Amino acid sequence: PQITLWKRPIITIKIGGQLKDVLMDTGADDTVLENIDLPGKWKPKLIGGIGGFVKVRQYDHVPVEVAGHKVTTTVLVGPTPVDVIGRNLLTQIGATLNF
Amino acid sequence: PQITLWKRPIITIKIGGQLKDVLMDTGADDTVLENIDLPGKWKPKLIGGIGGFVKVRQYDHVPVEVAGHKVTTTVLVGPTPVDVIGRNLLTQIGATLNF
Ligand SMILES: CC(C)CN(C[C@@H](O)[C@H](Cc1ccccc1)NC(=O)O[C@H]1CCOC1)S(=O)(=O)c1ccc(N)cc1
Repeated sequence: PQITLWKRPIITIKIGGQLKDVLMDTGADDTVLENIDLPGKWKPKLIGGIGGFVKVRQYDHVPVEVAGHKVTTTVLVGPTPVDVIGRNLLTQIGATLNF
Repeated sequence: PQITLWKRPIITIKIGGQLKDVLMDTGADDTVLENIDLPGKWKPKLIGGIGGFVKVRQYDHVPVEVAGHKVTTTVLVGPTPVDVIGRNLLTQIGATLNF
């Protein structure tokens, strides 16, 4: 699809078997959600946001389905006001910003 | 133009007689810039992100030029570590996401 930006660009994806509404965020290097149930171990990651740097959990090789594509990707879990999918995943689905 | 997202989409904008490099950010509701002195009255606003709330000044009808288009736009000014243009300005220049 070609999405205009008058509204927030929210899509529904599947992650670790659960449907989650996520904001498509070109200004985010990474994909981060608050308090989703993902199995297995993780490693600490420090990410920078507008308010400073925040520690999150990093989960690798997570199966996700986005706009019809089934991929595995890195997913961060931590105290974000918005669940976002960032360029790491947007690149996996071939997304572009056009103007 | 069509921009893939493997790189951060950084464009220059002219504003307040200066040239600034800004991230084209579909995740930001509104443009926010750190180091800039804009003239006239403004209203205080809080914006929410990773790392909590950030206090900004909202300036309205600011002349800017971006991607070759001159418009007036809302600009938030406050201590972001990364300057971004948000959906308010991306819509003024007809930017879309495509996947
Ligand atoms: C939905 C969110 C997170 C909104 N922000 C936009 C995001 O694009 C934000 C842009 C940014 C990049 C680098 C450092 C600082 C900020 N990236 C971000 O946090 O990336 C993290 C999360 C995962 O990857 C890394 S915002 O900056 O809080 C914001 C909020 C309101 C306005 N009007 C403008 C900006």
